[PDB]
Amino acid sequence: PTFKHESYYATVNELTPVGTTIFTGFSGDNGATGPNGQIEYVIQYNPDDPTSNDTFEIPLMLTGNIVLRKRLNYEDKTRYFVIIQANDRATTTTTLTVDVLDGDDLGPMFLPCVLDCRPLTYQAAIPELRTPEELNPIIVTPPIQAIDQDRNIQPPSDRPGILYSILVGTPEDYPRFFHMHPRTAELSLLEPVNRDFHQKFDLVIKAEQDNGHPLPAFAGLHIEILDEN
Ligand SMILES: [Ca+2]
Ligand SMILES: [Ca+2]
Ligand SMILES: [Ca+2]
Repeated sequence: PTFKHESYYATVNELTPVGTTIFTGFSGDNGATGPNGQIEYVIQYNPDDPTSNDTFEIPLMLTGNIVLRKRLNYEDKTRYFVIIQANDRATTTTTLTVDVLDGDDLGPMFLPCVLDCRPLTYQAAIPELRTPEELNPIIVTPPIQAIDQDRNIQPPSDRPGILYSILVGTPEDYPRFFHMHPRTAELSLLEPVNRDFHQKFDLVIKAEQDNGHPLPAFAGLHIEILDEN
């Protein structure tokens, strides 16, 4: 018997449940062969990839459909090589390469991340007794920014947006003075500040995915009110 292509390829999102049929590429005589309906397919141990035959399974020898037996993880292993035996009841093998696709199992992280990430506290300073027109937008060091820890969601159209907010802060009148744009994390002064009533603000900034699976990250934001001096 003789496989019809030199190689076969398949892709699988890591969120794919066990039980799912993940390859059907032998359908329509595309497997190994006048076809007789007597060629049966089996998965084999691969010295090069010992886990591969534990992870994939062929329930129906005649059909050759590969089903997923164990969960996958894009963040751990991204490529498998499955050896498929094809015997006639009247042997050859081929190699299926299964690539794992990145699924949405992680939320954002604030930048810069320095290894996981150390606690990040952003810095901003506000001169007292000046108008918002003079100061806006407030410069933050380093610039507030978060990215999805899922580094390779495909296509990009599937990628979630990121929403930024102020979860909490002290003193608690921060919302009088500060607004954060949900989509740009831009920070605006709303009113002038007098240092004799307000010296500093410690806020917790939140980044969440906008796709119903928030998985939020958090980061500090320390704002000093600078003395007119
Ligand atoms: Ca994963
Ligand atoms: Ca992922
Ligand atoms: Ca994600």
